[PDB]
Amino acid sequence: STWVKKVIWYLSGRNQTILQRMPQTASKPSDGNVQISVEDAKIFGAHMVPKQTKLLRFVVNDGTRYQMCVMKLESWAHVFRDYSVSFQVRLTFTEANNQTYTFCTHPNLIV
Amino acid sequence: QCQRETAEKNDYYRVPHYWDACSRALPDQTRYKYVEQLVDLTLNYHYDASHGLDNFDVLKRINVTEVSLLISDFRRQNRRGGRTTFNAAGSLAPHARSLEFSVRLFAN
Amino acid sequence: DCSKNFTSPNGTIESPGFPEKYPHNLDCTFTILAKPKMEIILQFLIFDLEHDCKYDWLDIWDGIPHVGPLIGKYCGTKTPSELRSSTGILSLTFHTDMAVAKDGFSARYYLVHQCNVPLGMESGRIANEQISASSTYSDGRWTPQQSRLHGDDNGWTPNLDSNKEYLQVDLRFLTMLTAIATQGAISRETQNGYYVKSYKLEVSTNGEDWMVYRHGKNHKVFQANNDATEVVLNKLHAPLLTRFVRIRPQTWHSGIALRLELFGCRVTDAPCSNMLGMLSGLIADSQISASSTQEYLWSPSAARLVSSRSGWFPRIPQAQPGEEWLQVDLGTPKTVKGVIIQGARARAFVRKFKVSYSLNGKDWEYIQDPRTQQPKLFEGNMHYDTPDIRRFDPIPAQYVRVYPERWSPAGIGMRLEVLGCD
Amino acid sequence: ECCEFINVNHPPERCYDFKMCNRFTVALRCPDGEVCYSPEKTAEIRGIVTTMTHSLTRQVVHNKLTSCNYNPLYLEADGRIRCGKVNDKAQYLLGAAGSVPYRWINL
Ligand SMILES: *[C@@H]1O[C@H](CO)[C@@H](O)[C@H](O)[C@H]1NC(C)=O
Ligand SMILES: *[C@@H]1O[C@H](CO)[C@@H](O)[C@H](O)[C@H]1NC(C)=O
Ligand SMILES: [Ca+2]
Repeated sequence: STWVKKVIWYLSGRNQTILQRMPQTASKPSDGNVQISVEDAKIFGAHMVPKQTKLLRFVVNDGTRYQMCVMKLESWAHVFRDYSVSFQVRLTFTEANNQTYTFCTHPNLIV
Repeated sequence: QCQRETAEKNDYYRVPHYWDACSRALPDQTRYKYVEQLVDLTLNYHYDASHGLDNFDVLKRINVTEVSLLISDFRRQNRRGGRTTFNAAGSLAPHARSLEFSVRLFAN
Repeated sequence: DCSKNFTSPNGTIESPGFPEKYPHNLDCTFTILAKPKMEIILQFLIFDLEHDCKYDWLDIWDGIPHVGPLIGKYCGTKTPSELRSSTGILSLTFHTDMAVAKDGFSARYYLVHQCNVPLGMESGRIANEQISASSTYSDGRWTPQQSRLHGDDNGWTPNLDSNKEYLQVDLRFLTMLTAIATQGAISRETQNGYYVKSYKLEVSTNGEDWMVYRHGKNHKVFQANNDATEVVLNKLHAPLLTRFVRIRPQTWHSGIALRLELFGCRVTDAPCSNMLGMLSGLIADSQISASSTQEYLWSPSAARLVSSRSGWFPRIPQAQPGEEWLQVDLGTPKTVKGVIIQGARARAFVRKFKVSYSLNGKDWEYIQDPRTQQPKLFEGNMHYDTPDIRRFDPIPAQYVRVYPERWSPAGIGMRLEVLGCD
Repeated sequence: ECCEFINVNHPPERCYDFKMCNRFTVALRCPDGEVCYSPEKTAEIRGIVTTMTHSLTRQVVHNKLTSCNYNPLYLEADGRIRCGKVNDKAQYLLGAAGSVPYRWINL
């Protein structure tokens, strides 16, 4: 079966060591001299499309009123010729039709 | 720190973005604990999209509160890791606010 | 709803229900939109709103509301003085609270239609609401409102003769000044008196920040009346563009006395230049674009000349000379005649720049100077607030870009408006 | 005038706007229409309005003291609003939030 083989392909990369190590090294205070092995970088290069973008909507209730807002997620991956890997994200919030100041753009959170 | 006694001067005037400009910075452990969740979930979503999954169960779980707090914190001071491993920057504007960050891992 | 739109040669306006009390929780807005080259004159005839006010108010905008400059917020029982505009759009906004109302307002609107015509200090064209000062003396016999040049009455004096005390007048619309005329004042009741010997001019577009007139590197001190008997007038070597004007004395022979006159012009009274609407808001927010921005979340409203709190900056303040540009699409083919350029508030300004245009996309013509040697370069501002106007041969276009080439060491930063015609 | 009457014996439920008119009196937009109210305990206006503060949409709070550019605002016990400061006790603020209540919706 072709689709079976495509599922096998998809699940083969899932558990990759980079996809575990990244969120740790993104959270530690320093940990800059992280080593990653060349073969792991190679198999990372095999699995990521250089672009993705998504919109998702959500609703917030300000007491009696309701307000609808669009989150945009856009993300990129790359592999340098020196086998370095790079991943980046940009995440934005906006009113579902543009507005000057709204609960989604300015929650004024108490902290 | 904020220019507190220049912004706070009067009861009946505040420069816009005042509250987000001088609300207190997050405890640093909390900051890392939120960043770890966000990097994890967005990397999962990217791999799954790279293979054409819809992946809605993952996208459901990004907490808008926590990202908004990080946007504020990286606006007060955009932060950088330990050839520097990491970068994060906030941005804030009337119609929108945003977060941008990157993680890099090195062959050497 | 109540948000009636008007364009007709003569008419009337009022809050819903007149002379009856206006409803609660209104948020009405009204627009007067003039034909080209036609003045708007607006005169109020009743004003009584219950109360800088906090509950109910009338705003007036020199443009679309929340886009054009605010003319004023008006409230209580002082009838807003008659106002005249050439910018072509004048909008009113009426806010009411949930709970209290009074007789409201009614007004009437009309239309009609060198550079040394008096603005109208003597002729009441500056109403008593437009004049103010730092303080009065205790006696109330030298108040600001009497500063009419040929008023056979005492001049102004503040509580102390000193160099910080000031007189201020608000010319509600952008207006161009050519000369300042002065008289001293003997007291009519007691034949001793006061007169100014020298004084300084402070000018602003916005009133929150200022520029003090200079001629050469030194600040100017003007020379003034020898005694209170006769008029003196002093003429500016090139016209200033201003909204607020403030006179500060510097040396008084025996007390401070000011009677004053303001000579000038409208910018609309060059041959055919009208502002196409960066200031008034008629260039919508989608029509302004730039090569780069100081952050990803740019807001194009920063470009406007007097309605923007802070100006544009490129992504890097020290960009490559002539690499960055700012563009407007005028939305229709138009004659362009000139532009007005201003600094941005870092506090920085553009010093030399060039202009380029096309009737269509993917094309760029250069507005070369008449001589064959090189493309025309225009001298810009010398200060972050005071605008400067530059004029060139008739150029039909629809896309216009401005390219900086020299800037204040704090980087490129700018605000802009374009003078067009048909 | 803002009141000539009192229309109430206890604070009406689920109301949605307020304005104080005398110093001694406060009146409310409520589902049934407006009510004018007074507590004899002259401090209680603050408690009453605080107990109603959940309803007030961000624009209604911005119409008051509107120079405060949508930033949170505070109640003195005598009823006058001022701009709140970032240090102020979180109870006595309107327009602040403890969290953004949110629900993803499918596309
Ligand atoms: C979002 O985060 C806040 C604090 O960070 C927490 O109290 C809340 O339960 C979280 N909600 C979700 C859905 O994760
Ligand atoms: C409009 O009003 C002006 C006011 O001076 C008057 O001169 C003019 O005749 C009026 N025109 C009409 C058509 O009423
Ligand atoms: Ca009212």
